[PDB]
Amino acid sequence: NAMYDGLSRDEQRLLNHVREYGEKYFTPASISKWRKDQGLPDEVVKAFVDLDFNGFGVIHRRNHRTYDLFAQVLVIEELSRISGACLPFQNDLLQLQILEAFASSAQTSPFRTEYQDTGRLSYALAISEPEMRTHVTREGDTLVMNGTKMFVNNGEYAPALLVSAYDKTGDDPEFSFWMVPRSAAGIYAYPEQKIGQSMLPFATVRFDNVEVKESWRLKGSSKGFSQLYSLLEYGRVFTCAAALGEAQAAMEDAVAWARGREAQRIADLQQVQMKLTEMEVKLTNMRNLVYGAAREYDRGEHKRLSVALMKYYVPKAATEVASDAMQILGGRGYIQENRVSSIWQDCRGYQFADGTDEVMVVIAAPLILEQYKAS
Amino acid sequence: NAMYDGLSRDEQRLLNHVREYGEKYFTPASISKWRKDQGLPDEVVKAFVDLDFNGFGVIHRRNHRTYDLFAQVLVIEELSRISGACLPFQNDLLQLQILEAFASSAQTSPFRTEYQDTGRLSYALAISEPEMRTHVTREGDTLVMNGTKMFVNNGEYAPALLVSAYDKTGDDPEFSFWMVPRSAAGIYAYPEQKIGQSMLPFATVRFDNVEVKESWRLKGSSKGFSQLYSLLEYGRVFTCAAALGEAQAAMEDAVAWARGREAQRIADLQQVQMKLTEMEVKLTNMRNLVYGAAREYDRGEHKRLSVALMKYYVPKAATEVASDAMQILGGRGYIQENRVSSIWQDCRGYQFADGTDEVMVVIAAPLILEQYKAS
Amino acid sequence: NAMYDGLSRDEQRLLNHVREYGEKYFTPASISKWRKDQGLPDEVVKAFVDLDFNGFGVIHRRNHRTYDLFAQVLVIEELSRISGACLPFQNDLLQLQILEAFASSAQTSPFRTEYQDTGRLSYALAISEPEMRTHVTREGDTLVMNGTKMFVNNGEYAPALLVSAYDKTGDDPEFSFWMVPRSAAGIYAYPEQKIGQSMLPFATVRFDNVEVKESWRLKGSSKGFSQLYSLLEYGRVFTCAAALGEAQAAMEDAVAWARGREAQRIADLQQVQMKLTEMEVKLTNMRNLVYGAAREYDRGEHKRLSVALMKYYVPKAATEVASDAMQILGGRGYIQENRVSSIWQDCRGYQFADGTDEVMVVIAAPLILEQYKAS
Amino acid sequence: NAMYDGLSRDEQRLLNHVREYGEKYFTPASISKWRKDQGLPDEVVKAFVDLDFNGFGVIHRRNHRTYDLFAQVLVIEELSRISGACLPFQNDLLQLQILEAFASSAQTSPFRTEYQDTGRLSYALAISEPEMRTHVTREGDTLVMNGTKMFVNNGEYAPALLVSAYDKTGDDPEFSFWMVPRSAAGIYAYPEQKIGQSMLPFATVRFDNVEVKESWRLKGSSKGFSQLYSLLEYGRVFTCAAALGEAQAAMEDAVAWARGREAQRIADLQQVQMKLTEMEVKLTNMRNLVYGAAREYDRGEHKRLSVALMKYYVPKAATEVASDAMQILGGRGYIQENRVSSIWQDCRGYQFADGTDEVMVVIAAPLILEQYKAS
Repeated sequence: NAMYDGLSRDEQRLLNHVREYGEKYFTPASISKWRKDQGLPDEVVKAFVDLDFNGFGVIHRRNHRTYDLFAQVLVIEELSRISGACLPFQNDLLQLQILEAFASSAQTSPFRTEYQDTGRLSYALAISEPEMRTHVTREGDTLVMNGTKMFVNNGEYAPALLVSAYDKTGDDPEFSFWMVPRSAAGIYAYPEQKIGQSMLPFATVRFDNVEVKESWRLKGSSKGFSQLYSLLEYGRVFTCAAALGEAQAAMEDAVAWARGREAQRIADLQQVQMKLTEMEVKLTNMRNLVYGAAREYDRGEHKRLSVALMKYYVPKAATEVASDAMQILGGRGYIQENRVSSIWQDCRGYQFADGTDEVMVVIAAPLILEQYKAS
Repeated sequence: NAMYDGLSRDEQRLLNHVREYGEKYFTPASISKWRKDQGLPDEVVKAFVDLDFNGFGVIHRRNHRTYDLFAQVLVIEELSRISGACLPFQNDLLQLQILEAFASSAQTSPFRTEYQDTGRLSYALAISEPEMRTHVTREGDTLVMNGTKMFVNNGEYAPALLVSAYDKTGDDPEFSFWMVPRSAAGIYAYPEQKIGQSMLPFATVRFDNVEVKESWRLKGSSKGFSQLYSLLEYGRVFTCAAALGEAQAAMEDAVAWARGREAQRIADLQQVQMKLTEMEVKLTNMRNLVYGAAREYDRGEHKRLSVALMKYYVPKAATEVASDAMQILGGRGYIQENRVSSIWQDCRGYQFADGTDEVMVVIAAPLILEQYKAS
Repeated sequence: NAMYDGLSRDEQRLLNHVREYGEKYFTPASISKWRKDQGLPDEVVKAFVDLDFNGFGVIHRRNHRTYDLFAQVLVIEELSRISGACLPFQNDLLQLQILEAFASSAQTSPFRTEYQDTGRLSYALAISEPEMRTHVTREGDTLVMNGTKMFVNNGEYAPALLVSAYDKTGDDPEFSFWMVPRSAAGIYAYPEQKIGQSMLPFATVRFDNVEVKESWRLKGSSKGFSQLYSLLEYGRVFTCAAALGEAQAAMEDAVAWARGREAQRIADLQQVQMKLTEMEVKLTNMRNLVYGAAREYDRGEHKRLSVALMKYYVPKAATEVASDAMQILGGRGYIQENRVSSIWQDCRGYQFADGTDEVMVVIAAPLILEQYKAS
Repeated sequence: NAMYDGLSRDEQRLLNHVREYGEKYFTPASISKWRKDQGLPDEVVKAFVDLDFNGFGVIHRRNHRTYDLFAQVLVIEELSRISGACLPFQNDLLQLQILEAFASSAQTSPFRTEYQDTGRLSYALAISEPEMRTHVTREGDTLVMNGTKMFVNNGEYAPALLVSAYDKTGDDPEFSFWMVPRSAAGIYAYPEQKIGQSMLPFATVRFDNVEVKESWRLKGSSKGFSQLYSLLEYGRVFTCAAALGEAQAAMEDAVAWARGREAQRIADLQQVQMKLTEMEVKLTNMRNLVYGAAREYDRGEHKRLSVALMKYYVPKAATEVASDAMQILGGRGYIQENRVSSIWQDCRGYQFADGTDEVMVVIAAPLILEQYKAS
């Protein structure tokens, strides 16, 4: 049990602020167009970073150490709920966090400032590889980068690429980040159209002998895959909060259809009653896992296993809820116009984002063994 | 068990003929374009009705009484397998059959001839209603039709609409079919874009006081909903054969990826091994249900329950196979380019076509009671 | 997320006290014998009510109004975990609570005192009917009871039966409770041996014209089905806490087998890894639902829907975990000796106790509609 | 589709003969007692081998080469259906077949004769090992056997043990079978009580330096694990036919309860209607897989994959049907008296017998790869 009652006043006010923003901009007509444009207007994105977050650290580190993850989760779940869509916000929050972790204050200052002044980021994160094999090597007097990055959000048009690479230019192979201008010769972007999550266009980006300057390398407090890997767990919480939100939007449509429509009403049908309770059980479980993992961080008691179990369960559960919602709306609602069919497609995509189910099993099983040995 | 071995030589030759046709036309490049055009070229459709069906009654009644349903199923399953797509063929076969049942030979002769000469039908079937309330009534010296038909395949552009209606023009409400020219005033078509099955574009069609002539009414051997309802069961067999075929195509891609790719090979992974066996079990079951229901008809021993159990199981099973195939292909393959993601969308649509799962439960449970009382 | 860290110190000490008691008495050898005797020894039951509950209201109302339900849940989950069995404790707690609700202090005082002095209750609750039709009627100068009660825990040997009945002895049919001595003529008990939950033997009890005295009727603050129905929701929380505990015991055996045994170790098997994570996800969800529903009560913010969703999910989830544990232990462990096979049987029984899944759907769907209208 | 219509007259007559035998002996009262005695009376077992099998090779090789497997399947499915129990017959049929394969005619003649004259076998098959490590070695002038066999049907009391072992007495480790008298010193049997399948009592048998004579070694046409492994696939078909039969018995009780009882009738309940159709779909699939695998053998076109897919699907499906039947019968029927709860327990056991689900995945995945490469 974790619903409105049970949040603090401060947390509830945050929701109020986010809900007033979402309702204002995320109309069905607006969202339909923005899905088509694969992106949000300057005004909408700027209004998001201008939001009154009620003192929570949502786009800044309130406590000067970490963000407030539960707060971030409430923001993402609510915007995903109102919009019924995959929004760019969670991807910005993670990219911001990752940049801060690996680069000096002087290096990140320009980018943070741009984000606060426009609500957009001038760089795109490029980490995943097809199968890590992206290298930087010295030829003579030059540093040259070779590799291929996959699933690069906004890879096609981003002004710059924040690229993870093995640096080999040292005497006798280490983890490294490079902020590479998209204008450097040898960078090729190949847009990948996915069946869902239209507003988060990705690309495959190939680096073919790209000259990189030393000043481009991130010189930060954090180092190594270890640090990156921790940061990507936040990405899983974000993704699950989005899945929960969208799933919740599908459930609202199902319920509204069920009471409204008649076939006496469709909601007095045993089949529909069970589907409804089945869906509310899944939503309850999703929310409990997402909120629990998030509140652990904020206590300073994060466990890897919580995040792994959450990621294993929620996107698949979200997809099943959205699918059940389609079944309740009947033949219409397999129509592209209906947001439930977009939601269903979005949620299916969450089963690939930020590590698959199969990867969560590999991460979780030793932690489970460890947990039962330890008790 | 029902695979190649186990078919007669005649049945196997039929497959050979269909497979040679499919391979010839249904290239990935061709299918991609035809998905985009929402329809097949004249040459391809004409080549289908020109096919050597090895003496089976596929587009004609070989035995002069019925079509050869198992043969039709092999044709539809194979074309769906090769194409990885929802093809128009099964919808033509049913529309042809339904026309013959309800109209005189003189009435159907022009339409059959056009189909044999071009591979296309000049009419579209309009039966489903939103919730039957489509009426024909007399005003004075005129017959006037009012109603709304839903999910009308090619409703938007078809030259004529074969419409099911309550005729009230008799003295003291009966089932009736009307072949209405699309040019009759008061006909409004509203295209419905679905998330899958692009080549089978549907429309909502409203009839607003449309003047219908007496010569348009179908005067046939068959009469009443009873007859129509029987015919629509064939439509369920067709739809399930399509689901099986497409599902089978998804499985082939999964297997080819699994052996080819490596992550040593991806097919030596316990997770993938189980998914594979799980998928082959579902395909085995689907095929057994579809082939069994079809062979029952051809024996003259059709049972309603067979068709209901088949329709309950297969589209959902097909969707799960296609989804498992996506999961095996990984992140790519949630990409629109990959046919597995279209297949997944197609198969989800089969859960609405020709009666839902929930409708099959309502049909099947009394037949089950009857079956266990009877033994 | 709700595990040891996250409980207060007070809650943790309670667990320590309960765990020291459980470990002391509930040995495999002891439990095996007690399963066989279908009951616990006087010493064990007395030690339970003598337990230091760390000031929580577990067998008494600390706050003078209600019990402390979350505390009760921790007690029941832990004893079920250590024992791997269905224990009588939760059934006593509910029977105690129900007695207090419907009877005067003078009426309940003897029974409470006996329970505190011996750890046993001298009465058995008789409410469920086969399908409410148990009546009390006046003949002449007598009051006569007729009806049949089902699933009466310890119905066969309990000294007295607390019976729910329609009283018709008033002038112009109302809810009523009667504390009937088992020695009253016309009471017939029929023991029902179940496949699981051996220590909670039930009976069908028929009342055939039993003379009941007026002094036997419960004269309490609480009245009507409404009040009874609320009390039975506590019974659902108790039952789910037991299911969670037993399921948790099955998981521990699975994990211990997996690491210990080898087939290199059985836990490095992809199949086992996934089963393990799947099980830990279900346990996480169960615990979240049970703890959440319990903490709601203690806040004074109980919602019927929480208890309905919990009861819908947990016993079936518990059965699946226990079954997965059996599959991991292999062929042995379908052996009666192995506690995992008893646990599996116990948990299957929880799907009938305190209202079925199907009854939870009927309860939950209107509350869900209400919840989404209200927001 | 594979039901009564669809069998030949000969096959149908066989069923009639088996059904008349089953109905005659397998009364609920008789079965209840025989479950308690863990075995069938001499009269019942003798009547089985005296059955008129209508010329099929059920306990003999009609064609002089193989048994008639489909016929055997009909016999086992029908007896399991009528009895609602796990019967010894299928275990005898396999043991008979295995003996014939590995031993000379002179060696098997006494055992076949005893079986035909009494309906019982004087030996018990001992093959499975805990983890193959059972050896025969020479000490000086003696041959000595050491090993431990698991899950030995009737291991505790069988007059003789047919034991699989590595023979090392040759100069420079080979597969071998030994018919060992239970009276040989050093044989220890440990009865294992399982939660289901009472009539098929198993034991762990330890061989501690047992002197074996050379005349005890089976000298047969068939040799090696390869041959044994093929024979054990028949055991999987038998086990699945038993699972199907018992599952079918559970379904009949569910249906009879549903129409008979009322809660207007319980069968007009949407929840029950769906459970019913879900169950009949699973039974349809089970029967199709079992009958298909069996008919393949009889055609001489056995594929390993058919048997693997069948074994993967059917016992788990059978358990789900039996469980759904329990849920429909309600609270009673978790009672030991009700045969549905025994059936449920039996079917759960089939998930371990003759190779687990997890073992079928390992067997099936390469055959699937092979199958899709081959086409």
